[PDB]
Amino acid sequence: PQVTLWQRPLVTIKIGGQLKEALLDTGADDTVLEEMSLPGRWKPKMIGGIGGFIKVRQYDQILIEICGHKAIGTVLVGPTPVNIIGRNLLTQIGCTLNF
Amino acid sequence: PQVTLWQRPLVTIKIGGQLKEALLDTGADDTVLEEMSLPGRWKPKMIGGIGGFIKVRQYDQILIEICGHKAIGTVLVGPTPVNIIGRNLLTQIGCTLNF
Ligand SMILES: CC[C@H](C)[C@H](NC(=O)[C@H](C(C)C)[C@@H](O)[C@H](O)[C@H](CC1CCCCC1)NC(=O)[C@H](Cc1c[nH]c[nH+]1)NC(=O)COc1cccc2ccccc12)C(=O)NCc1ccccn1
Repeated sequence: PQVTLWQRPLVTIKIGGQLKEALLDTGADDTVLEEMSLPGRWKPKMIGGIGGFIKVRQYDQILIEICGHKAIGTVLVGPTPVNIIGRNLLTQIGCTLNF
Repeated sequence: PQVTLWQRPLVTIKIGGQLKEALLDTGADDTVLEEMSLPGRWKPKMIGGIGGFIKVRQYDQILIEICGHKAIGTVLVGPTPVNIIGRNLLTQIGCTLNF
């Protein structure tokens, strides 16, 4: 699709068999979702945002469906104000900015 | 232009005949520029994101040019490490996300 920015670019994602809403965020290097139990192994990690550094859990090789397009990659789980799809997954689904 | 997301979407903006680098961010409701001394009265504001909130100064009707495209609007000045172009200015130039 072609998504305009008059509103927040929120889409439906499917992960862990759950539907959630997530923001497409090109200012984000990685994908950060709110607290959820994902299957497998995780490793603690620190990330920064405009407010500072937070701690997250890192899950590798997670399948996520974004607007029905499949992505397999890293997901950080932590205290984010919103579910955000960063560049690691935007590139997998061949998302671009245009003007 | 068609900006890919393999790298951070950094472009050149011009602000009062000053060229600067800015990240094009679809996950940003507002535009945030690095600390700078703009003539004018501002209004204090607090913006949030990963990590919490920071205090910024709000200036209205600032003219910026994103890759030779004029946008005039509300800008927040705070201690960001980078200039961030948000949705408020991204819509004025025709920016869309495509996948
Ligand atoms: C900051 C702009 C804007 C004001 C704000 N938007 C956000 O904070 C977005 C969402 C959390 C909503 C946010 O992801 C945004 O895209 C920011 C932009 C970033 C600010 C730091 C400087 C570089 C650029 N990105 C992020 O916060 C992600 C989080 C992440 C994932 N992996 C690693 N980090 N950061 C990054 O990818 C890269 O970070 C950094 C890179 C280099 C230096 C840094 C120094 C300090 C801190 C961070 C640095 C907003 O709209 N907030 C209102 C709001 C919206 C929805 C919900 C609640 N509140």
